[PDB]
Amino acid sequence: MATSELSSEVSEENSERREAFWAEWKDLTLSTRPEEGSSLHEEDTQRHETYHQQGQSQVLVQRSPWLMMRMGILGRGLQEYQLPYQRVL
Amino acid sequence: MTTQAPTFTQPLQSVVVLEGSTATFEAHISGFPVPEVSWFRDGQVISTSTLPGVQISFSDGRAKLTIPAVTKANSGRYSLKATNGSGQATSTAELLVKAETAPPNFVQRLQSMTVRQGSQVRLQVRVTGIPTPVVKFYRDGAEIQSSLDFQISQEGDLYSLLIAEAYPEDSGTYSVNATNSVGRATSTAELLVQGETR
Amino acid sequence: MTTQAPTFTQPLQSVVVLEGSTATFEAHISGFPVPEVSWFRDGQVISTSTLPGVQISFSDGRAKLTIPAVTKANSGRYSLKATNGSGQATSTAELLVKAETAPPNFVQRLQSMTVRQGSQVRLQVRVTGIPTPVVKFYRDGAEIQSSLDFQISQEGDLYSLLIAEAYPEDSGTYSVNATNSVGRATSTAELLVQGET
Repeated sequence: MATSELSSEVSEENSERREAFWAEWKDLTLSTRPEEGSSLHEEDTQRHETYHQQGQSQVLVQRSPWLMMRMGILGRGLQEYQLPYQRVL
Repeated sequence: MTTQAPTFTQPLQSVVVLEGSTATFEAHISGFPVPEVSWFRDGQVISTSTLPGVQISFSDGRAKLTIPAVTKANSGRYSLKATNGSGQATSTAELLVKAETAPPNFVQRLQSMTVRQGSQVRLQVRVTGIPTPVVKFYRDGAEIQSSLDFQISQEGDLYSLLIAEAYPEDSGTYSVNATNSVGRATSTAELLVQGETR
Repeated sequence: MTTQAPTFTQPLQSVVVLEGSTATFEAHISGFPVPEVSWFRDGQVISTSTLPGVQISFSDGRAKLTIPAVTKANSGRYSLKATNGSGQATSTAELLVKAETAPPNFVQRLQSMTVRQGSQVRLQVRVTGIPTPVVKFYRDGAEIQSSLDFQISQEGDLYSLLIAEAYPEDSGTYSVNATNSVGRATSTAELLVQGET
């Protein structure tokens, strides 16, 4: 549906040392997943009862300059990663 | 100490929160003398008169703005400005406040039953959802709307269809469909009224 | 216990995970007799031939499927199907795989400096970013695509502009830019070359 794209900026002026610095980045991204995306149907052929459900979920991806990512399902959990991802085995 | 212009060692981040939740904007700033800081929402400065509730602190380079129970109005561009003699820095990030939704759920699904013609029949379901699902009843794919003989009524989240006087004609596959902006659920079960006639 | 068609106590929930990390779908199921259970991805059956490394477990009611390390390829909707004498139940959810990314960061910013004519000058930044940012050096706002005494080099995430012997005319505002798919960053400093005699 309507992904939302949220940004962050920093802008800095040093007058003492005559230095300037700025930064714009895609910080948080929010999207909608179709209802078919997560569904359940159950058929009870003994009792002749059927049930169906489908529901949207909104997913969250957040990133940063200091290489930390954050993602998950809006309304449930977030998970945080330290980039570059450093597997264990 | 050596003078140093204000600089974000860690800038603000954007914040997506659910309505009624706490929103926290925080940042780390360094510089000497320790900068003077101030927070803005959509370019206007923030105080408790514009954001009733906000807490806000700045100790050992920790800047922090927290909204206790965000509302959807609170969404916008939040900035932190830091100035001292040697210069100035701003960090800007967004708040997106979101509605708590929940797709339709049948806490109680319709159940299948047989009955003796003439008797009263209550077919009930319990449905949850935010926003409140629309609930509609069906027999063999045709919708039943409330009447004398088939009276629909909700009691909280309990929805019943009451067939005052069952007949064999009213046997069939009964469906409840609950729908809202974020999902659908439908429950079906079989109803058989028997009879006996010479 | 008793005859009963399978129902999901807790249906599958969608997951969003970082490429190369572990994903995990879990469900609680009921039914009697115990249901024959099987997993599908985008319609087709799943096995360790289909998805090397899959750990699928079904016991005590809990029905896990784990992907040790996930790949963008792995993305799509996963179903758990439970069948027995009394009927069947199906739960579908999405596995959503996110590539790792991180905007350009100046771990080390340009800093201005005063040098004597004849000095070697090194103007260096340290820049991170997934994907690797494209970095560019600028002098008084025009791009230094570096001919003669203005050698730009790289050593890991360390980019350095080298001026071998400094000339007075070299004084100005230098700026380095870093960009990639999810952000840009810019660092500027002033260089003064102080003459001689």
